Amino acid sequence: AKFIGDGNLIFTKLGKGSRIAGVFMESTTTPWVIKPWTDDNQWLTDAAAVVATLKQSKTDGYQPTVSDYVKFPGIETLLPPNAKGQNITSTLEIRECIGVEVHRASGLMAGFLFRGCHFCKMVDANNPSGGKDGIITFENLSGDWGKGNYVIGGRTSYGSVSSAQ
Amino acid sequence: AKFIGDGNLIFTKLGKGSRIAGVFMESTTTPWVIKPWTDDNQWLTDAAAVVATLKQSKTDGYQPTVSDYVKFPGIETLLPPNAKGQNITSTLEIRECIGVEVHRASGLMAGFLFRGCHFCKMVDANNPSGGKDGIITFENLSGDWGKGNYVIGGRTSYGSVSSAQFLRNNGGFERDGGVIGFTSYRAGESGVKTWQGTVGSTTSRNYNLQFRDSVVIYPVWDGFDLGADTDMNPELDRPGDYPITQYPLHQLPLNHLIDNLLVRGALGVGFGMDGKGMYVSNITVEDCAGSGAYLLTHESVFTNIAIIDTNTKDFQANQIYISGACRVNGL
Amino acid sequence: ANVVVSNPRPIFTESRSFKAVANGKIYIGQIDTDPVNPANQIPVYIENEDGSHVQITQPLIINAAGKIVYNGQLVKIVTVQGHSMAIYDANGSQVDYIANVLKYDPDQYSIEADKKFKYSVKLSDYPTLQDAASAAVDGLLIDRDYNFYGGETVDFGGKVLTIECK
Repeated sequence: AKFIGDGNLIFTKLGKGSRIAGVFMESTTTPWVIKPWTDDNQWLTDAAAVVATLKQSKTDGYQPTVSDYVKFPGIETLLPPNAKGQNITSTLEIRECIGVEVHRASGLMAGFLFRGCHFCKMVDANNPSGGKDGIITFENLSGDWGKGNYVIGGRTSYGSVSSAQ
Repeated sequence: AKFIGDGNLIFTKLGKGSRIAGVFMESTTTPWVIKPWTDDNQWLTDAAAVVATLKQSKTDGYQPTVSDYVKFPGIETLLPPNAKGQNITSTLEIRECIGVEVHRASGLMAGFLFRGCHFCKMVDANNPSGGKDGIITFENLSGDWGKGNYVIGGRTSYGSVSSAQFLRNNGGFERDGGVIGFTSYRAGESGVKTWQGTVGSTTSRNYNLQFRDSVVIYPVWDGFDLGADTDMNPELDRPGDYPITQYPLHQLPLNHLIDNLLVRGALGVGFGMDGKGMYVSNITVEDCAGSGAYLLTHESVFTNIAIIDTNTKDFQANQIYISGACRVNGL
Repeated sequence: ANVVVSNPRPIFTESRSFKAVANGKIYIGQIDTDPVNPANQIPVYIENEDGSHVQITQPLIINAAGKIVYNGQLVKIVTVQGHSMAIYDANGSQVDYIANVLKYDPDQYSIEADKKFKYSVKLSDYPTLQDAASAAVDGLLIDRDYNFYGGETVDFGGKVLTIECK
């Protein structure tokens, strides 16, 4: 069954051999997403055309990024303030743990993160649609520096930021 | 434990995130198989020699194909009636489900057919032996165009048809679907195949699939058949596709993502594709009895191509052939 | 647990008087349909706590205590599906009609517990991995440390096992 919500859901201090499988991440609020491309799979370099395709969807687009403001001039001003800069992403975290492997990540407007984690990975996929937060992200920004932290297999689509980091 | 039988064992109404693991599929009857290779794992190109290896087994060969009759002339007449027209495959069909991923697919005379499915994968298949029905078969002829149908990890062996076959799969702008990290052995058509033109009532043409880090060892024909506009519909309308007036024959904007592909052991041509606007890179075809590539493409770019020791039995007239006008940077 | 029947011992009484139904018949059949018809009417089984099911005639006999009786003894009657119960008195008049009778009660619990649960043996319930290996019929769980030496063989008996090491 789906994990519904927004923002992180932390699981602290798990020992080695933890498994999570078949997880789906759905956002309870449908955000505004932009699509700066066509159905010919070619970019829209006109900023007004990106705003014209502005819609509330949980797929087929990704939430506005500060990087798109630089790339397409005047896109920021045209977009409403409630339709840009938002983070509505159903996100998960494992905090200060060993041996936690996440298998078969799915969702729509989804993300996964880790903090303080060693020996921790993302394996397989159902092809999740990424949101504002990174699809696979590692921190040790509380904790101390990683090791054994890798990514193998699967793939992802969308995202407003890097899908592995 | 196994699932024994022939025909389709139909699984319906399986929700998101469902797993099928450890599956084995075995047919009740033992079908006839032919081995068109030596004991050094080359080829037998003599029809009588392939007939001499005729036996009832589910391994060390695959069932007589219609393509084998064309490939080896006069083989069909020599073969007995019972070894021809076979449909003996133990098939587990997942019909119209989403999130059903078949893990650790094995079997003898096995097939897995995903009908009308979307976002269903074949994840780490462990040495299956194919049959008349393909091991990895995405049939999206029934239902809407397939998207999210992938082969991620694993390998396949044998088969009397394509081991990885895509029927009516459009990945859209996402470029979903494809074959990554795969090894295919002895497909009776082509190891990894996007089907040529319109086959069936609706189109079987494939668009926007990603093929990287894939290996096809010993295909009968092409190892990677990435065409979709070969020998079908020379007439004015091409169903489920752009007209021949809009784009000439052997030209379509398929826009497959083509990098790091390896073909070895091909009896016929090792690589073939058609299309226009295609960008192809890192293709190495070596140690093939037939030609390295027959490229039916026009206005396509082929970069870092190595055709070494192909057409060593001289079925064809060249190591590489390009019918159209293409731009080849490096050879 | 939290599951309990309305009558701790099944007893049937007249609609507007508290007196047991004497020489009544009970027709057990498919839910939300009259069990009078033989087509709707279903065969009823005596559930033995041993783990056996035996088939008896479809109507149940009501004694003078208002309780179910078959073979001159109090029996525990079960069906293979959700059933409807229709209480009839000695004049054949319909005292009560219950369209839905469904219960989860697994008692016996020899046949039932195989089908409704999964089995995994925990290493903590055995002193050695060898004992937990032979006691693993499906799952195996390693929740604690195990010592071993050069040349120590553990046998699973040819059983197919999904092993989970934590």
